[PDB]
Amino acid sequence: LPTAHEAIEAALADFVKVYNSKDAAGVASKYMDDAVIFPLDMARVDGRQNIQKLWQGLMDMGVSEPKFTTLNVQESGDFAFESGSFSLKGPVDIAGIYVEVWRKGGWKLYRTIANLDP
Ligand SMILES: C=C1CC[C@H](O)C/C1=C/C=C1\CCC[C@]2(C)[C@@H]([C@H](C)CCCC(C)(C)O)CC[C@@H]12
Repeated sequence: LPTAHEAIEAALADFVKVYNSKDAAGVASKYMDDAVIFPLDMARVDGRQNIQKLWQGLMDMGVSEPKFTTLNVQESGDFAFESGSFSLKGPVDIAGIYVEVWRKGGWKLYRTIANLDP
């Protein structure tokens, strides 16, 4: 049987592929339009337009090799709840942990909360 864990790993594999193609609109299309990203102790990023700008900004400054490790996923109603970790390479390691909620749009990101390691 298929698990939500496996479905979310597949969605994030595609996320990474689209990021590496420098397609920020493509990345942003994997979010709900009213999605929000809350990087702790930093400014919240609200809505798909601003989320596109975030990922575009990371592309432009040369951030590369995103890796997302899905640690736990549960499914409930139209939603998937995920714990994971992330690392990216910047011109240095950019790494941390997140929880996020996906909604069946195909799974799409709705809420992300993330912390960058101190
Ligand atoms: C360090 C840099 C590079 C230097 C910049 O000036 C500040 C900065 C921002 C990085 C961000 C902030 C927003 C949240 C981000 C983008 C994290 C994502 C939300 C991680 C979760 C990714 C996903 C798709 C699993 O949900 C990764 C890096 C974080």
